Amino acid sequence: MKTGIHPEYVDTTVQCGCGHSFTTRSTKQSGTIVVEVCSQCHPFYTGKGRVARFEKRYG
Amino acid sequence: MLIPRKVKHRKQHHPEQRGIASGGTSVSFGDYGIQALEHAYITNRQIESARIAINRHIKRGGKVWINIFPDRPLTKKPAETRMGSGKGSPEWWVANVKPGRVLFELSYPDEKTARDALTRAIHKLPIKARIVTREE
Amino acid sequence: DVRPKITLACEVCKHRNYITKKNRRNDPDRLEIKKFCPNCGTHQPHKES
Amino acid sequence: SSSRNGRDSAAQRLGVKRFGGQVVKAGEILVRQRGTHFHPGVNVGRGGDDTLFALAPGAVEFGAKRGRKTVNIVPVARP
Amino acid sequence: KALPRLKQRYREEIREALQQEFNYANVMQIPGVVKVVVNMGVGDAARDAKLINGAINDLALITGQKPEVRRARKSIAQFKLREGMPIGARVTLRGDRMWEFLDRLISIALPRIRDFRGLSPKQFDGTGNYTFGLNEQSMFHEIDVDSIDRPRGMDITVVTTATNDAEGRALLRALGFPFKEN
RNA sequence: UUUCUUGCCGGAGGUAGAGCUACUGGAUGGCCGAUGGGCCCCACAGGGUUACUGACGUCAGCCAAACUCCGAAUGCCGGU
RNA sequence: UUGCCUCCUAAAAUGUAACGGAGGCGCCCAAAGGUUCCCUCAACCUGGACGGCAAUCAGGUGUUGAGUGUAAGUGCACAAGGGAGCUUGACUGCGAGACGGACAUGUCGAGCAGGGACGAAAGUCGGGACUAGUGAUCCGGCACCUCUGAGUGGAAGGGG
Ligand SMILES: [Mg+2]
Ligand SMILES: [Mg+2]
Ligand SMILES: [Mg+2]
Ligand SMILES: [Mg+2]
Ligand SMILES: [Mg+2]
Ligand SMILES: [Mg+2]
Ligand SMILES: [Mg+2]
Ligand SMILES: [Mg+2]
Ligand SMILES: [Mg+2]
Ligand SMILES: [Mg+2]
Ligand SMILES: [Mg+2]
Ligand SMILES: [Mg+2]
Ligand SMILES: [Mg+2]
Ligand SMILES: [Mg+2]
Ligand SMILES: [Mg+2]
Ligand SMILES: [Mg+2]
Ligand SMILES: [Mg+2]
Ligand SMILES: [Mg+2]
Ligand SMILES: [Mg+2]
Ligand SMILES: [Mg+2]
Ligand SMILES: [Mg+2]
Ligand SMILES: [Mg+2]
Ligand SMILES: [Mg+2]
Ligand SMILES: [Zn+2]
Ligand SMILES: [Zn+2]
Repeated sequence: MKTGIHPEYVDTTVQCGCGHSFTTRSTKQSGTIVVEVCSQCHPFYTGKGRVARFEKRYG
Repeated sequence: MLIPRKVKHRKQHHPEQRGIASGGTSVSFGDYGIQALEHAYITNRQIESARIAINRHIKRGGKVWINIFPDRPLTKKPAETRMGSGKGSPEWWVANVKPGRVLFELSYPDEKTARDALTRAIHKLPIKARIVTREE
Repeated sequence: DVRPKITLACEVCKHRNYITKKNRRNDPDRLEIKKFCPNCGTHQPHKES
Repeated sequence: SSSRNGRDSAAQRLGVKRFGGQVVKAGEILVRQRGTHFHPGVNVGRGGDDTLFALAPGAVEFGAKRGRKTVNIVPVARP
Repeated sequence: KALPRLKQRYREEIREALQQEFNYANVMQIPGVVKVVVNMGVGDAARDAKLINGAINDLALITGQKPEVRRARKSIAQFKLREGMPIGARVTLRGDRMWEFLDRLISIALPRIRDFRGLSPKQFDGTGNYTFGLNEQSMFHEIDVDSIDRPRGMDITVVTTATNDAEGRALLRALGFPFKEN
C-alpha cells in the first residue's frame, strides 16, 4: 500500500433506523455512517384483473 | 465470361507450356469428361463457346463442370506501335492447359447424347482432346 | 530548417566540440547535455552555441 | 506511352563469404546478410549491419541450435 | 487478531455450507473470492477530458484506494478516440478491504439502489465470475450527494475460484447477494 | 604447379519439380447455415414459413515470376 | 527518363540487359538513442450501466496470423514487439583482420587507453532490427592550436 496516494481508511460504525449496527472500514473520516435502509429492512431482502374490477363495480 | 474478380499481378510472364499435367487428370464430378492431349492457352471465350455447345446439345437434365478457370492474363500492345515503351495492357484471360488435364465434365443419363455433346465442345477448343470416363 | 545543425560547446573552456541536429520546434530551448571534452580531458556540460 | 518503372538499387553482394571447413583469421567476415538468417555461434560476432565475423581463428562450422541456423568457429589444432 | 465481518462469516459458515452442498473431494476446491474490480468507462472523456477527474475521485471515495487511469489502446474514429487518451478508471480490491467493500455493498449500497428489485442471477461468465453494472454513484454513502456534478455509473465484477456458474452462484448467494428468482 | 582435370570429403542455397488444412492471393462443384429479402401471425416485439441471397465452417478437384510446409540435378567456395 | 533504397525478372554462390514487371527516398526521433529490469500480442468465445461490429472492465481459448517511426525484402515471440527507472557511448585517441571493387567512393570489425552511462556482478554502450534520407574537387567562411611570419620585433597573409 503506497503511503501518500490513497484516501485514509478509518474504522467506521454503521447504524440503521431499524437499530441494526455493524462495524466496518470506510473512507468517511467522521467514522460514523447513519443510513435509512439496510440489508435487514429492505423489503426485497425480507420478502415483503378486468373481470374482478367489473364485479367491484356491478357484482 | 469467366474472369477473376482481382489479381495481385495484372501483368504476368506467359505461363510455361511444358510438362504433363500432374493434377486434375481424372474425372471427379461427372461421369464423362474431356481430357486434353496438347498444350494450349485456353481463353475464356473458348470456354464459354464450348460450355454453350454442351448445353445446347443436352438441352436440359444434365450438369456441366468446368475444371479450368482462366486467371492468367495475356497482354497486348496497341496496334501499329513500335517495339518498346513498356509492356502492353491485359487483353486475354487464359488457362494454362497441359496434356492429361480434364477440362470439362458432364453428368447425363444417356451415354450417346453425352458423348455427342462433349464432341461438340471439343471442336470449339484449340487443342486435340478425347472423351474419358470415371472407369479405369 | 526544421532540424538545423547545432554546435555544442563546452561550458568550461568554450571549445566547439560537437555538431549534431535537433528539431527546434520539439526543443526550442538550447540543448544541454554532458559530453567528453578533449581540452578539459573530462566529461563536461555542453550547451548549444 | 511510357513505363513508370525502370528503377533498381545496386546489388549489395550479400551471402556466405566463408563456407564450411574454411580456415579464417579473427575479424574475418563470414556472412553478409540483412537480418539473422544466420545467427552468431561460438566465437562468432554479429555486426551492427548483421554481418557475422570471426572472433577467433579457426575453421568455419555451420550448425543448428534450437532450429536457428548458426555459424561457429572451431579451433584448429596447432601444427 | 482482526477479521472483516464478511470474511469471518465466510471462513466459519459459508465454507461448510458449500462443502455440504457440492461435496468437494478436496478442501482446496472450495470456491472463494479472489478480487473485486470496479471499472468506470468514461468514454465521453475522449473530448471532455475534465470528466476523468470526477470518475477518479468517485472511485477513490467508494473503494478507499487510488484508481488507475486506463489509456485507450486503439484509435477509433466513430468514438473520436485517439490511442493513448485516458478513457477509463479501474480499482482492484483484494484481501481485507475487498471483504469490507463487499460487506458495505451488500449491506448498504445495494438496498439504496432506486427501485431495487434485486440483481439478475444470469450475469455469470460461464466460469462462475459475476459482473453487474450500476447507472449512478449516489447509492454510496461515502459520496456526498450535495457535491455530485453528474451521475457516473460503473461496472463491478466479482471474480471467483468457482469453476462453473452454479458453484459461483451458490457462493455469492451464501455471501448475501440479492438475486432474483427466474 | 600455386592453374586445370578426375575421384572423394566439408559447406551455403530456394531454381526445376512439387505442394498448399503451411502462409499471401486466385479459384470449381457439393454440404451446412450467419446475413440481409419476401410472407404469415400481424404492432415496430417475440417469433413460424419461402423456386430469393449467401458469410463462416466443412468434403472433394485445382492454380502463381514478385505464393512456399518442402525441394533436387547442375553450378559455386574450401579441403584432400 | 537520368542519383540513392527494396523486391521480381536473375536460370538455388556472387554478378547479370531492355523506354521489362512493382514501390519507396532527398527524412524523422533529445527519445523512437544508451543501459538495467519486467511483460506478451492480433483474432475469437462468454459475462457486464450508458456502450453499438469495435472504447474501458472480467474470465477463457489463442505460438504468433499483431506489432516493429517510414517502401520492400531478410529478420524478430529467446524477442529486434509492449512498459518502467536512471542516463547522453548520437563519446576523444586508436584499430588486428576482413567484405566490396576499373578507379574514386562505400562497408564490417574484436580488442587497447582516456574520461563516462547503466548494472550487485558478468558485462553492454563509438546512435536508431537491418539495407535509402545524399554530393567529389576547387574557392571561401567561422572556432580553436606549443605551426609559419619575405632584414629584425610585431602584424597581415598562409598552415594544422
Ligand atoms: Mg499440383
Ligand atoms: Mg521532448
Ligand atoms: Mg536488390
Ligand atoms: Mg545497431
Ligand atoms: Mg542444403
Ligand atoms: Mg514451377
Ligand atoms: Mg516457386
Ligand atoms: Mg543469385
Ligand atoms: Mg545460378
Ligand atoms: Mg551486360
Ligand atoms: Mg524493445
Ligand atoms: Mg551525430
Ligand atoms: Mg585496414
Ligand atoms: Mg549503402
Ligand atoms: Mg573505460
Ligand atoms: Mg566496441
Ligand atoms: Mg546504424
Ligand atoms: Mg529501439
Ligand atoms: Mg575548377
Ligand atoms: Mg618580418
Ligand atoms: Mg619586410
Ligand atoms: Mg593568423
Ligand atoms: Mg584554415
Ligand atoms: Zn435497517
Ligand atoms: Zn572543455
